[PDB]
Amino acid sequence: PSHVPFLLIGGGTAAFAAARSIRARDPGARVLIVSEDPELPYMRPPLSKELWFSDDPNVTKTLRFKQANGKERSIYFQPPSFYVSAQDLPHIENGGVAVLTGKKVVQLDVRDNMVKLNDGSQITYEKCLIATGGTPRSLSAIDRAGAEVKSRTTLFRKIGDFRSLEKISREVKSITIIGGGFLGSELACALGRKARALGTEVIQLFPEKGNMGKILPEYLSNWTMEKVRREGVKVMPNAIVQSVGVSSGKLLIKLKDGRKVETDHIVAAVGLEPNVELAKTGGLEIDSDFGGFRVNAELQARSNIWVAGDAACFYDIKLGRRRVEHHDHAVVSGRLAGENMTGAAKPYWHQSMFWSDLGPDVGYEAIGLVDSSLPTVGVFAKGVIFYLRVVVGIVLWNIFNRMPIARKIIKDGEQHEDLNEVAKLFNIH
Amino acid sequence: KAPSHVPFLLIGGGTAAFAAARSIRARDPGARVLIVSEDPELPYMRPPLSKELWFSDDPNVTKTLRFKQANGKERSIYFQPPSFYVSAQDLPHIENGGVAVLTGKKVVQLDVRDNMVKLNDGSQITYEKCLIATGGTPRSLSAIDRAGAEVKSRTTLFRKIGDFRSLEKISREVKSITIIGGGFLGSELACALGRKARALGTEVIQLFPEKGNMGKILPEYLSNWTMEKVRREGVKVMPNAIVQSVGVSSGKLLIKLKDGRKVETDHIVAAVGLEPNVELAKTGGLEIDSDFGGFRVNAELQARSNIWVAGDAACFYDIKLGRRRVEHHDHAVVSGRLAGENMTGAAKPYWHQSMFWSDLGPDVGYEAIGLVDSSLPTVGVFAYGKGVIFYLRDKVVVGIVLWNIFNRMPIARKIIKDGEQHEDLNEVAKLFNIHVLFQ
Ligand SMILES: Cc1cc2nc3c(=O)[nH]c(=O)nc-3n(C[C@H](O)[C@H](O)[C@H](O)COP(=O)(O)OP(=O)(O)OC[C@H]3O[C@@H](n4cnc5c(N)ncnc54)[C@H](O)[C@@H]3O)c2cc1C
Ligand SMILES: Cc1cc2nc3c(=O)[nH]c(=O)nc-3n(C[C@H](O)[C@H](O)[C@H](O)COP(=O)(O)OP(=O)(O)OC[C@H]3O[C@@H](n4cnc5c(N)ncnc54)[C@H](O)[C@@H]3O)c2cc1C
Ligand SMILES: Nc1ccnc2ccccc12
Ligand SMILES: Nc1ccnc2ccccc12
Repeated sequence: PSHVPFLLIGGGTAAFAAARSIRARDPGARVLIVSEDPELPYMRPPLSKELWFSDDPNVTKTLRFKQANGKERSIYFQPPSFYVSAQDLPHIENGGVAVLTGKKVVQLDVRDNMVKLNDGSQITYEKCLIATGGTPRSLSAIDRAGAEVKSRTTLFRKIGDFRSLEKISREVKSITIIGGGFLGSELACALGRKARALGTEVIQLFPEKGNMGKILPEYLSNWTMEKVRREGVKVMPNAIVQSVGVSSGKLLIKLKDGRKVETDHIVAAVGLEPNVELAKTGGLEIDSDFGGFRVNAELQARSNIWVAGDAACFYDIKLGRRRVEHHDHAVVSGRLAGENMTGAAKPYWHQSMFWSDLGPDVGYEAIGLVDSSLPTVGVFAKGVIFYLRVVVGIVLWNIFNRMPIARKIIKDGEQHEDLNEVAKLFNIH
Repeated sequence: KAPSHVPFLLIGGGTAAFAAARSIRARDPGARVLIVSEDPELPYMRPPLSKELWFSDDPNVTKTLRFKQANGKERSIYFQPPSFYVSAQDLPHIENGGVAVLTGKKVVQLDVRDNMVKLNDGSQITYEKCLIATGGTPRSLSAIDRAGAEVKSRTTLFRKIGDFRSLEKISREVKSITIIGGGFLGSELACALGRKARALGTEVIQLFPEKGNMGKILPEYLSNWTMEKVRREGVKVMPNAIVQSVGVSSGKLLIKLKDGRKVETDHIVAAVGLEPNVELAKTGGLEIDSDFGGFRVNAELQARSNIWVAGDAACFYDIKLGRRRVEHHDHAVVSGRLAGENMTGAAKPYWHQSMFWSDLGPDVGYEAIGLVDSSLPTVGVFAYGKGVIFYLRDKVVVGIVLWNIFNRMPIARKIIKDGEQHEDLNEVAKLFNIHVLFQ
């Protein structure tokens, strides 16, 4: 279309949450999502968890999974029928939400409230959301290596990466994951389960002393490393890749400490870069400290431009400036951006949580500023870890259905005299 | 006195606030604008307080607060006479609204959620659109803070009309005044007191830690040249001076410098920078900028949905020059005018760069625009009686200083805007009628 009232750039979690939010407050709204991916809006978390533990061998085609509640669900937020076509968006009665797949916004003219797509077409808007997310980072060693190495290295992010790596796990005998964070540790447990039935190998190396060394205290990270290892993974901590090359057709990873790792495929899970290409042409400020588009407490960048999701560096009136890369944050902030695009003028207030599952025996939820650099106070019986600066972050270890309590402790900002007494709020005695 | 609700609420009664009120009224005929000013004066301009009012031929200038401009026409220091304003009590009723000023009242609390403010007297005012134009407070030296009350009683922080009247009376009473600070304010007051001191035979000292006046603004060779011009105005300039302590010796102030020198004087004027007034950020939940200070606002000077910031207290995003905060008179006008337009739906970014100027006597006057910083690499082209100094970043001119060259600011504004990578800056100097120095 040549003009649309609401234009959401990017077709991910934040964009979909905004469309549902705009339509809820403006029942007649006409929302156009522009997505460079060929897929309709889908959620990522199942790509590294539930889709790898499915009993259906057609999961690669169906993209369905059983949730914690047991009910089966699709990875997509809505079926295609719930959307309208971009051709009909300006005419359909009571508007709707359209998605323009396979199209990338390459230029943003803030002055004329216009965008230019990769195919030359131009679209003007009245309100606009930037929800571009981010691109996976790559290691300098894989960049400085040959093309044979880059071709045998996976950057896990999209549905295509899940299908590509699932096929690889059924073809080669050894996969090495580089990265000890959420993505690396979850993929290790997933490939470990698959590797147990085939007798194959799954290696995970990272520079920290343990899994989630940057998130969890050392004692809990070390326990996590054992949980991952018991899933069939060969975990190699304190590993800094110096170089990577192909030797006799086999990948050879040379670590700075003299160790060498022979493997068939590499998976790089070493962080995320916010997609801020459009800041240049748009004259939009980016944040030098946290990266991403710099927006205020209401996720607003300019008069008619908001930013949500992984790419949004926002001002938390209580926690300070920050940028979050969590699924529930894209939902909360995407929903908030949609409301503010319809006049709500509301600041980011309801904190978003994140979670991770490392096998069937390890699952935790977290909220707020969770950083191993902050001083921690862990209370275990299952347990809870408090992060301090007043409680600013909480990690619930195998404790579920208690997130509102954690969200309330951080909100109230009390100076607790005994956190062991606070642990009773999570049923720890 | 103050109404319970006003459409437009401007916090602070200075240059940015007045420029916004005039801008709001020009774009929104009939608008109702309430300025809240803790000062007792109606909005007035500051530059004359350190310049034209000290060179006036009228001996009643201290009372009239009028001065002759460069064009020669006489005018008052106030932006408008009282007749231009309406009273806050009548602001909600007068036909086609107006602009009211609530003097002697300070906004002490800001509730962004409820679009409400609380004044120091407990009264509460709700608004639809709000401008924070609080400016800044002069800084004080730690040596003057650690000194006795006798020292604090004879040390002036120059900012308001009261400080001009207080220091003008002092210049006619004591024999030695010492200015601490080598920037614009210190150097302009030194030239002013120097003129007065020549007719009275008194003394004017100016000490600062830099090697010369405006050492942070001008290259070293031009700062040194300026220091000599200031000295020839009757000033005893002491560069490379770091105040260690201050005390009273035989009833006279005694300034002990870290390098062993001592200065005996009767009165001190501290011109050592400005602190943005960001008191209201706490209650308002408004972000302040850790690098440049002030309220952090975007290219449209906006902080939240219905709150803008302009003037000295506004750290904004310059789409061309990057994030910064400016403390210039013309910037308060430009940014105040820009905030006013955006408070009426304009949604316009800071684009037209503001200029600043300074006069150091009758034989030294310069204009400047953009990022003027002595730390940046400079390229000066002179004919130092006349010339232009270019400030560079990424092989591009980001700031210009016109030295005794006037009526050519639009040309400087265009060079910075176009962002060309000039091969020969001497050819660019011809655009300023100059027919070469690196620092
Ligand atoms: C495998 C995986 C597992 C995860 N598991 C969890 C989990 O268990 N718990 C958790 O809390 N979080 C998890 N996350 C993180 C969560 O998925 C992210 O926080 C979330 O996807 C962020 O949504 P977003 O809307 O900001 O961006 P995205 O989901 O990245 O969507 C952005 C979309 O915009 C498109 N785009 C970018 N630039 C342009 C442009 N110029 N024009 C058009 N389109 C453009 C991108 O292609 C992408 O399609 C996981 C992420 C991954 C990849
Ligand atoms: C003596 C002097 C000479 C100058 N000469 C020049 C010059 O030649 N060229 C140049 O470019 N610049 C010059 N400047 C700088 C220029 O004056 C400033 O940039 C300008 O005054 C800034 O305007 P402003 O509106 O941001 O703030 P201000 O003029 O400082 O106005 C702020 C007002 O708000 C009031 N206020 C603050 N907080 C509150 C509150 N909570 N509630 C109510 N009221 C409040 C303050 O009391 C003050 O009255 C000079 C400054 C001075 C002091
Ligand atoms: N489990 C997760 C939590 C937060 N961010 C993530 C990013 C990528 C993969 C997994 C996660
Ligand atoms: N001439 C000036 C320019 C900018 N700031 C100033 C502050 C005080 C005095 C004079 C000036």
